[PDB]
Amino acid sequence: KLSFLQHICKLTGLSRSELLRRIVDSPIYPTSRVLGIDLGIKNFSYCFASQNEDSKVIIHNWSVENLTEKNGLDIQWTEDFQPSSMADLSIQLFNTLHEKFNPHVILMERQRYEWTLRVNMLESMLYALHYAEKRNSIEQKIQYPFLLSLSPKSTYSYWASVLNSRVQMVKELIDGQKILFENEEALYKWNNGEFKKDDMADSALIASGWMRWQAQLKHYRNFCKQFL
Amino acid sequence: TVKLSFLQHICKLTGLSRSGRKDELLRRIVDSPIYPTSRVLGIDLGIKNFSYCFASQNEDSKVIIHNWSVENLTEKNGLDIQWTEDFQPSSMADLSIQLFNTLHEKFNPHVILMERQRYRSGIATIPEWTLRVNMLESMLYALHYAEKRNYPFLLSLSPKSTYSYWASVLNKKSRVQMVKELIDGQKILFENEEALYKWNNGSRVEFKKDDMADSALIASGWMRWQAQLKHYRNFCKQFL
Repeated sequence: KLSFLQHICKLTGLSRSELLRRIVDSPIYPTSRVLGIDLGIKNFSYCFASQNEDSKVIIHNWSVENLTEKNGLDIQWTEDFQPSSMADLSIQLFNTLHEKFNPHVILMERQRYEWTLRVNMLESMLYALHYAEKRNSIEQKIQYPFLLSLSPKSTYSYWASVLNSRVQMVKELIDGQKILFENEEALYKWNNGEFKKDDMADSALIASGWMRWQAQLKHYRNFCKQFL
Repeated sequence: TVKLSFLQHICKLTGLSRSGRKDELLRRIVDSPIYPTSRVLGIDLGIKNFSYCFASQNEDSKVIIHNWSVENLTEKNGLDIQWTEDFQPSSMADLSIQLFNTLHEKFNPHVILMERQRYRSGIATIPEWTLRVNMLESMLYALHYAEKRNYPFLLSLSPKSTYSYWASVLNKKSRVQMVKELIDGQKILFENEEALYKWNNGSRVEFKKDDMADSALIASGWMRWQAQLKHYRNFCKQFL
């Protein structure tokens, strides 16, 4: 049924574009050491997590950082949006994320339309740094982390549909035991913590959502194969 | 008597900021960094009209053009860049990387001057153009500074400084006319006939001459600023 295949795409974050090819050919990405990122400069948000056997999300680190001041990432940068200055921030951030998390997968939402231009610059530089390394890893037959660019608010709209606010959905997933914590530190900051609790909810939704798509794909990838 | 207006004039003649106090301008001039004037690669950021001018400053303080061209990175071009139009973050990184390597291997510059090409409503919409050029610039910068840590100077210039400079020095006059004057006045010479040929012959097509003139004014304009600075730095110290 065409309608059925459309429902699968909506559940796996796939394009409702036949659909059998898109579903079956969907890359099987790693589900451990997943770094979900909601880009920002004074409010950089990331959620580092892994998917366990019970297909539950286990958060290792989760925080919102103001890259302009002292922060948990230890990035020392003076607010200056000139290209050369931004490149410095990009390199520091890029190096720090890998050095600190050694991710298998990096998730990032493309964003949409002066604060947008600044974030877009940071985003573009991170992409360039990443792809220069990915190319090198390909030619050397070395496995390198994946940087997946997700459509604007894709994971948000996905969760909003399965659960019918952002903070509310996250709390629900937490009380629903869909999201666990390896360290108390992350859970505490979520319960107390100055930084917007909304920015924190964004990175968790990105990671948990994407991981849900990979879990779902494992339910229909093989199933759909038989219809080819 | 060290008038403020005179210092502002010097700033315009050296491509420096004209804003500040009568003692800020002095320091700006005197403290302006010293950069090489040989193997200067001027780049006008654009995708379908990427323009560049590679030149060096002569002993006679004359600008010598080595390579000069305007390319459409979407079709077959002189930079030998095979790229399919796609403004997706991953596709742009691909273009930025080729453009980055191709410019370093082909010109091996001592200095790279970057400026955004002048917007034209015919090329694309404001949103699309803004995103495309901002992305290109951003990626090229990241690649440059990443490589650097692993060294050619990379400098962003304001179109205002470039144009403002030539307007006061030559004047009304179009960019093409300014360059034509510079050439006819022997202020800009050519190392090889190829470049000179593109300029004289290439007059057809969409704003080819205009785009080439743009990058030529960027490079030659900046090289002259550095020349004037070799004179004005010591001169301005007098008031310190």
